[PDB]
Amino acid sequence: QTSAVQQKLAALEKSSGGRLGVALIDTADNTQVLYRGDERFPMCGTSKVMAAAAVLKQSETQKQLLNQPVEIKPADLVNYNPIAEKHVNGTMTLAELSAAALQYSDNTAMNKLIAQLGGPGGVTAFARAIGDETFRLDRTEPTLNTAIPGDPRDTTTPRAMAQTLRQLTLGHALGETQRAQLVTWLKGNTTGAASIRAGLPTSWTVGDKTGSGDYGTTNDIAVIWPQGRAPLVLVTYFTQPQQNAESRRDVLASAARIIAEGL
Repeated sequence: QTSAVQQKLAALEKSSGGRLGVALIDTADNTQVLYRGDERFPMCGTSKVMAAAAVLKQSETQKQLLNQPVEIKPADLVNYNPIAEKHVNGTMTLAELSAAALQYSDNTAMNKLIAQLGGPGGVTAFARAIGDETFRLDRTEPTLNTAIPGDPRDTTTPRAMAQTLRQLTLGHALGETQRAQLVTWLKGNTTGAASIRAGLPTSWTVGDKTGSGDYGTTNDIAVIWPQGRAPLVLVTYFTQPQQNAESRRDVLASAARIIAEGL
């Protein structure tokens, strides 16, 4: 059996040409709405939340860690480096790298976070340590966004990523300062205006991280504070059959619009 919410999401998927994954957690009474909730999707840059969070976790015992400068060499630059390119032969702190990765989708910044954790496996080990049994990071930037159909590398499920985002931002997977810092970074994101945020009431406060990759992969994960009610977590993953497909942020906005009904 399916609910009207799931039926609407299925109709959206049908019109879209692609494969849509949605997970909503309503923290008022811990209810969930899932659509392909246990299917794997390429995370693309939504994985940057796990990498930044892992570094935040490290800073709970190394309390000056976020202040540590990291060198940026010309050789470090990859395919999308809006902030890191300002610091070639210079430095960015781990805080600055986190902000750039999360708020500007900077891929060089993500590679520095991955390196700080000892490689993609270090990010995965953090995921396991906070109870995410589904997340896997296998590669660095930019290849972690290849989003090849059937490829299990650099994937997770909408249900798992929603649970993790809830634990990181509303729960206590992180220390108190670290949780607040992650929320601050997500709230100030610059890349999300056409995605989940575009489908929600404008009075609602939103923190999000988008994802983009090949096969027209278009993602967004958000923590949401609706008007006068307990917060929500929403994951919207979308990927398409054609390697060269264009982005479809409108599909994420439409999914958010459906999900917001009644909340």
